[PDB]
Amino acid sequence: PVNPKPFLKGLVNHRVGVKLKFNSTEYRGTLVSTDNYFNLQLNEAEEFVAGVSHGTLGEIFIRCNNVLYIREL
Amino acid sequence: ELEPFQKNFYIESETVSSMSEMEVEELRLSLDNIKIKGTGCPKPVTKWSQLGLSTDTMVLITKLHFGSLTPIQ
Amino acid sequence: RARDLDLNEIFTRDEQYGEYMELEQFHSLWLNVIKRGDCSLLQFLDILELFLDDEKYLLTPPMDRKNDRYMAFLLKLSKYVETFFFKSYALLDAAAVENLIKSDFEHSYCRGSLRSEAKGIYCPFCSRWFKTSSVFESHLVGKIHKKNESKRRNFVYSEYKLHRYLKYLNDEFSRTRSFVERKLAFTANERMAEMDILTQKYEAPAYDSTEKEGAEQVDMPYWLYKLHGLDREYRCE
Amino acid sequence: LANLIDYKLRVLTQDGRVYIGQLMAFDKHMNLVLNECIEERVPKVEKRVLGLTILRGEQILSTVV
Amino acid sequence: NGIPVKLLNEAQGHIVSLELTTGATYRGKLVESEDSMNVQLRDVIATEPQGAVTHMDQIFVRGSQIKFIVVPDLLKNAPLFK
Amino acid sequence: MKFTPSIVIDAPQYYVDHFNGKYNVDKCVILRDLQLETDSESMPSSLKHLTKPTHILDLTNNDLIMIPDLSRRDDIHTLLLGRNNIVEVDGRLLPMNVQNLTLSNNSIRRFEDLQRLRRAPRTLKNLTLIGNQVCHLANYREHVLRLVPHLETLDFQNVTAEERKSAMSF
Amino acid sequence: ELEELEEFEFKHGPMSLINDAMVTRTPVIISLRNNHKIIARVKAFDRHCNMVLENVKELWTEKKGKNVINRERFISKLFLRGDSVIVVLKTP
Amino acid sequence: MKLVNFLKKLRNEQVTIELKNGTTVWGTLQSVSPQMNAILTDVKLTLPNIASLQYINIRGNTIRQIILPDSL
Amino acid sequence: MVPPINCIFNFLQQQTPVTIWLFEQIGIRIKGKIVGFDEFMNVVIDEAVEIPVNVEKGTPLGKILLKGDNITLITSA
Amino acid sequence: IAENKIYKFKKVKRKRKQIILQQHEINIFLRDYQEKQQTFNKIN
Amino acid sequence: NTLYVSQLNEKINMQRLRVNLFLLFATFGEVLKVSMNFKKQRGQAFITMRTIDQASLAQISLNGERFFGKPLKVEFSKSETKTL
Amino acid sequence: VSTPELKKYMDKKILLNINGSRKVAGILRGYDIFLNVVLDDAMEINGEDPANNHQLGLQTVIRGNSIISLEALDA
RNA sequence: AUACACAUUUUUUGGCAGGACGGGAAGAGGAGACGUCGCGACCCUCGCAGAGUCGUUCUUGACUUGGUCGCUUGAUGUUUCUUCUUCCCGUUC
Repeated sequence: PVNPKPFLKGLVNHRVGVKLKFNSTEYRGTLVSTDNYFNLQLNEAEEFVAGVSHGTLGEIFIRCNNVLYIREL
Repeated sequence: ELEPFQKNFYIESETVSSMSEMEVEELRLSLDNIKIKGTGCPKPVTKWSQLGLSTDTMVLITKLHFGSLTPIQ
Repeated sequence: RARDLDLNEIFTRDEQYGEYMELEQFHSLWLNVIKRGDCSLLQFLDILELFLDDEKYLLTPPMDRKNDRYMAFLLKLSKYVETFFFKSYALLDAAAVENLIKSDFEHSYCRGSLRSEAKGIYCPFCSRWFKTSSVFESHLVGKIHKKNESKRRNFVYSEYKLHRYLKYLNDEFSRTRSFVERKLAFTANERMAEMDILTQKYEAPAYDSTEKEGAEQVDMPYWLYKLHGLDREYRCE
Repeated sequence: LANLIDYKLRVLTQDGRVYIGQLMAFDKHMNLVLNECIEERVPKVEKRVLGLTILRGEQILSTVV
Repeated sequence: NGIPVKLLNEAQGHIVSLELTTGATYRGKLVESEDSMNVQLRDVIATEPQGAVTHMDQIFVRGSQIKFIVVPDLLKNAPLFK
Repeated sequence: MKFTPSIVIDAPQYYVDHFNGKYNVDKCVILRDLQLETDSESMPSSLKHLTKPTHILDLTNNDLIMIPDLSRRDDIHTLLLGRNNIVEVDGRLLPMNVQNLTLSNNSIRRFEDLQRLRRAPRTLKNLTLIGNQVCHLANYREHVLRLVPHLETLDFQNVTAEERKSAMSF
Repeated sequence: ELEELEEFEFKHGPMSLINDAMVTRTPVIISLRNNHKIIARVKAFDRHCNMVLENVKELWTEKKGKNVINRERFISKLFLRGDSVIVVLKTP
Repeated sequence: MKLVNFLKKLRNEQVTIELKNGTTVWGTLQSVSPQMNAILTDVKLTLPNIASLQYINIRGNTIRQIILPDSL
Repeated sequence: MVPPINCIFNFLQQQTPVTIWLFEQIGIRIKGKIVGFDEFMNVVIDEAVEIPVNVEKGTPLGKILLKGDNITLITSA
Repeated sequence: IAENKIYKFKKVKRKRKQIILQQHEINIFLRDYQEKQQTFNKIN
Repeated sequence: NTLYVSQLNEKINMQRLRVNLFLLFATFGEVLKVSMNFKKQRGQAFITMRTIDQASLAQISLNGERFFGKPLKVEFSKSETKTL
Repeated sequence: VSTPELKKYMDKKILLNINGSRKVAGILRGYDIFLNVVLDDAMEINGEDPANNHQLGLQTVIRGNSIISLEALDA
């Protein structure tokens, strides 16, 4: 079975973007690491609010709980 | 397998840490010509309050020791 | 006569009945009036020190003295310092002090009390200097100074009070700053025990059941005794 | 919390409603059983007599004597 | 287990009133109460926050969804006074 | 003798029947926030140590002359004044939300003495004067209704629009 | 052994941002659920992202009867719950 | 380690707790439970006009943040 | 009369297009094929699309890991 | 001042809370006094 | 300690009846009863009193008192109240 | 972990009300410790008035954490 | 005298977004549902007991299971739509 954890491990070291439940914020950056509780670390992050670039944040941590989904870009 | 422990309890006060090296040399000469040997010696203090001791201790000391800190102190 | 008199309803625990004055709160508010966090408790106290000087708080202001947030803050703080002052020295005639300060304010402060050999005479209300006393006087009737003295009067006066009351409390200011540095240089256990002490001092009877009334002052053969046979106590029946 | 037992207590709910009643027992989740408990909403206005109630610790905000 | 859970298990067979996180009120005879507060209820009269009232035969609501219950005063005697 | 805080601290303090809360007043005498009964209260005073937690005040069986000297008490809803000698009422009473007043068996003589009860805004719903000389005077009921229409139940009788209108007619 | 693996996973995981923050005493900015933000230095952290923060400057956004204004205040010693954290950003 | 223990150290400390609901609390910590349930005395409380309360217990999960003295 | 995990497993094998109803969100729902899942009901969903109901449009997202907490109701289309 | 004496006898040092207390008590006392002095001036 | 009253205007709601009864009978002593158990009104209220002398005094002094239009009839209860 | 005593409800048509003011009707198939439910012949009752047969025989799954309450249509 | 309390039902979250004031009345250009608890009564109804039974002992353990009409201008939330003047009574300066 291909589990979310192996898919995500393969997604590490790749450009991703993560849409939070709020959808008020999306984050596009390289996926540095993710833990067993699925908190997210991204680098070079860029914030897309309402589909527009808000700014370039850089090395960023995302609380697992806020994550709606993650997609590869 | 020895138990690790803390030995550094010193927080250099801002007023002391602001002192330049020339200032520190001068302070040592003025304090009965204090001479040091060894690497990394912290700067001398000139007041009991630059040592971060509780008020109890402060009251107690003064009480315990009357007048200015000695050069050795 | 005063059986329901309670100091704890006048002094907070951090003030220790006049030992210290609690300025952390004002660091929160005052510090925020700057819209940043570059300001530490100690740097804030460093700011307050300006008001011990007769000219610094006027010519080297933390913020622009025409800023709203700033003037409001200064008001609140001033009020605090004054109430603290009279709170910690009940025995002195409050009205006397008040009137003294007010008269000093009217007769000197607003009359070109601040003078420089170079720039001349400074005005608290317009924040400008003046060549000679002549132009200074004919400026105190101008529409500008009328406007300002008519709008920023309360603030100027409050600033002044903060000044003189902080001067009268120099010993308490220093005492507290010291306290700050101490607590700051504590560890966890230390800070905790100290807090315990302040607390106990706060919630303790003003008179202990264990106080004094009328205690006025004026103005070898070590091995030999074992050898002797006292290793085993002997007895005659 | 054990000291508060049997007292009349005021709990504030998650929805802003205020409940008042005797605290008979608690548990780990902070589920409370309140005897002769009544509800006040706005401050008396909109007061109702509920009687014996359990409240869930997930909903409870705070309690006061 | 929780002492209030023990009471709520004593409440079985009685008529109770339930308010859920939505605010609807279900009054009726409690069949069964699990440890997780999941409750099975009979002959329920329901009053909505709008004021509308309905009748339903059997209802079972999740524990987590319940704001609070009111149980009869008969139980108040004992043995929770200890 | 006097109602003083030392007395305020330690009377039988508990919750009314009605679950109305309070904390009572008896070091040796007269009480407050519960059972102010039978300790010869001359003048009400020192209500401040009550410090607000009281729904009810059972003043009955004291020697109270008038009802003034009430600090601002938001919580007090019910006053049980029975078996005193209340001749007059203060006027600036205005303890907001005083819903119930029990003047039973006192010595209020005149209609005009009742006037101060009108000040009770819309909270004084229940008032009982029965046992006073003023009750005997003519058109007592109608004058109380026209004076304090806030009352919903007078002398444990309910107002009713009929005698409201008669009170308007006179 | 179990403790070791936990600390290690913490070290090479996403937490590495807050670990790095405490060791370098670097400022980080925290987007919270209150729509307030906290820029501060990390004194201590926890698995729940409970934190002790020093030199706190919180920025926020308020609406009035005219243009939106940002408001900010300084809190020197601030302890923070771990569920309020939406995001912790580490930046130069 | 566990910061909740760090809160357990905080008895007899005067603090201002902001809560997730926005409520401001000011008072002296009598104790905090490991749940971070905080019991305080001499509390002035501002709901989002201050109510003064002898004792207040708060459920830990509701606590947004607690502001400690800078002297700590 | 089958446990939901086995239901999801037959979605996995059949590779049917799946529509998820999210939590507290009527406006948008997500759709795509289930290539895998875990015990926390986090699902890798391929050729996923966001479907705002408010005729319906949507955004193609490609491969997605959707967290199980959002999941309200998993279906087939 | 130091020896805490007024003439010959050096008195026991008191703690701050008590000193302040008594100072506020003396404060209210002086208030009473000022009041009485006033009414007296208005009666004499 | 408990007095049984009857012959009262049942048209009064339960809570107002109880508050007026507690009010009226507080003049003789503390009333311990919080609420009418009988939940049937029609006068049949029981009033529980902490001391017995207050019960006797209330009985003798308030016989046939006009209360909500009707002269109340007061007697001693047949049994002791559960709270006593 | 406790298992909900839902056996009495098995193979009965039920009206589930779910968060977001959603309501579905269907025959109770399976359940688990988690209160997650399989519903056959599921029908969504939209807020308007119409209803859509989402899972006539294909069956749906509802997360127990989203299940507000469940009404038995049958006895 | 001798470990744990962040992965579905609870606590590590789906949350966020002379002047002014009140009241009461009148005169001119706030009202309609749908509920839930009250002032009166031409009415209903008519009485001492959480209730009802038993074993053993001077007091306990088991087993079963206000309602209606008005308001003659009572109080309260969902939910749609669109103030002035005069007189009286309270607070403040």
